[PDB]
Amino acid sequence: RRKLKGKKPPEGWELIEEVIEDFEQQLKEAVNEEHEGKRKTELTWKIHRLHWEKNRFIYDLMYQRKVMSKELFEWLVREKVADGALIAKWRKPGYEILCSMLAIQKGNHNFGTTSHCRVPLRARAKQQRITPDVQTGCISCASGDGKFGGPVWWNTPLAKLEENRTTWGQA
RNA sequence: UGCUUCGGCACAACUGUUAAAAUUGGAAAAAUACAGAGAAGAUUAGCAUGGCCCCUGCGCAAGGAUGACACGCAUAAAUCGAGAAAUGGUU
Ligand SMILES: [Mg+2]
Ligand SMILES: [Mg+2]
Ligand SMILES: [Mg+2]
Ligand SMILES: [Mg+2]
Ligand SMILES: [Zn+2]
Repeated sequence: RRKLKGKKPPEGWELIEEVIEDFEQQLKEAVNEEHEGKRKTELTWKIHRLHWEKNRFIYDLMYQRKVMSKELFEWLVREKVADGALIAKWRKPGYEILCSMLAIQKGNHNFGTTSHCRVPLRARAKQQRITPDVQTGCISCASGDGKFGGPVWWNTPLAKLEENRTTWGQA
C-alpha cells in the first residue's frame, strides 16, 4: 500500500513497476497458500525466497547493472518496496548472497551463532550440508556456495538456472 | 565481491526443543445407576478450627451446603490387687 498512497514514484519506476507488482502478487499468493502437509517451519520458506528474489531484482538493477537511480532506489527503500538492510548487506564483503537477515541475527540462534547456512558447505559436516535452515529454507548462502547467483535453497540442485530461480531480464 | 606482485589473499563461519509424526500414556466431562446434606426434637443463620481436600476469584477480600472432610462408632479392657483361706506338702 505504502507506495500506492498519494505520492508519485521517481523516474525509472515504470521499468521496474510491473516486475515489482509481480513479486508482490507472488508474495500475496504465498501468504494465501495452504499449509497442510508440510512442516510448521516451512511456512515462510517461499516467502523468504521470494523476498530474496524481489530485493535481488532491485539489487541487480541498482548495483550490478546500475540502471537504477539513487533517488529511485532510495524511494524503494523508503516506501518499503526494497529491504534496505538486506540489500545493504549484500554489498558487504562476505554477505554477497545472504539469504535473510535472520540468518545472521545472533540473538536468533541458540548458541549465539549465525545460522549453519552462512558456513561454507565444505567446512560443514555431512549432517549440516543437506539440511535447510529451519527459518529461511537456505542450505548455503555462503559466498562461494551460491548456485545461479543466489543461495542454495531447500530445492536447489547441487539442473538449469532457469528452472531454479526467477529470471527477470528485459524483453 | 573487493584487492590484487593476477599466485592468490581478504571477507563471511555451525540452524534446528531437529516431525508434515510415531507412539505414548493420562485426563475433565456426559449419560447411566448409585445414592443424596451440620449442630440438639424439628426447622434453620452462620463464623471458625485442622490439612498430602480442593473449586470460583486479581485477591492477605469474598464465596463454594456453616465448601467439603473430620466429628468418635469411644465393641479407644482407660484394668488388678488384696487377703483369707485354705489347701497343699512335709514332718
Ligand atoms: Mg466458617
Ligand atoms: Mg467460606
Ligand atoms: Mg443456606
Ligand atoms: Mg469450612
Ligand atoms: Zn542462508
